[PDB]
Amino acid sequence: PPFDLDAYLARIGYTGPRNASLDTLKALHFAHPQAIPWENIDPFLGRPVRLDLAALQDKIVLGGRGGYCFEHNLLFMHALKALGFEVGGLAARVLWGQDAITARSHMLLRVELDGRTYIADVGFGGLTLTAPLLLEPGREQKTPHEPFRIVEADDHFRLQAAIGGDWRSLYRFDLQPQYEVDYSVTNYFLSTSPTSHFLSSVIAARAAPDRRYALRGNRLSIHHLGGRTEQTEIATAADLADTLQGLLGIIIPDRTAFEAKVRETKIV
Ligand SMILES: CC(C)(COP(=O)(O)OP(=O)(O)OC[C@H]1O[C@@H](n2cnc3c(N)ncnc32)[C@H](O)[C@@H]1OP(=O)(O)O)[C@@H](O)C(=O)NCCC(=O)NCCS
Repeated sequence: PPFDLDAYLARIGYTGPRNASLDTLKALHFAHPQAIPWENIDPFLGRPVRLDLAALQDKIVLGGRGGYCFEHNLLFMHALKALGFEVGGLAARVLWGQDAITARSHMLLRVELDGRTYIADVGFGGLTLTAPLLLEPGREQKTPHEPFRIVEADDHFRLQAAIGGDWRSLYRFDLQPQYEVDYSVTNYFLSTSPTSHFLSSVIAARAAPDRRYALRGNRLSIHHLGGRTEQTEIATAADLADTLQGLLGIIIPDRTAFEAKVRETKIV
């Protein structure tokens, strides 16, 4: 069974030209993270996260749900390939909120356009990129949201975002290619290891034209573009599920089990 490009583009609301241009890459990179939320509902509920194409597009595209980094960026890669882009998988060690050396727990993409290398990443979370970036060290690059830059550190690169007047590192990466089987090993760990916090907390995000929504446990943050950050404490399991399903457009397959676990584990 092939990748259903029509259904994917309908899922993200893209009605533009279908080609392998930079303009198209920019339009898809803006739309995807607004249409499809970042979330860990399945890992939280102990449900398997499948990365194979058939399962991935059933869940996110037909089923209208979201996912976390591997789900987002594998999906995006499938779309970019179907549109004719030259795209490869990469991996990264997360620096945001992180001991000395962290695992390669994140996925991003490289896209080759007329001999130039871009990175793309629609799956990081709170600070998911809303434009592709030129792999050009040192340079501040504007996006439809925050400014980003890539800095060169020995062998590797760090992707940084400008937050509260500081350059903050999201993650570090090299150009080693990665394939689906590599991501499946890391995904198994993140989604099922008792140590992994993707299993024990509720975490979510979604981009919007003039803001980002981000949620960690019982704290909702609305980051207005070039503006204030509104923060809300969420008092109950019920209001947590309301916020996810209403405001963030996130699907909770079993709300009772969800609320039950939230109450059990003292998240609120
Ligand atoms: C879970 C997550 C979405 C929560 O984001 P959040 O709600 O903004 O909360 P965080 O605690 O992460 O943010 C840290 C601080 O930076 C600030 N911040 C985060 N995003 C911001 C933005 N877009 N603009 C301004 N400030 C921001 C927060 O307000 C917070 O401020 P504080 O220091 O006053 O508390 C985010 O931590 C995340 O995306 N984590 C990475 C997930 C990951 O590992 N992905 C790859 C593997 S799948």
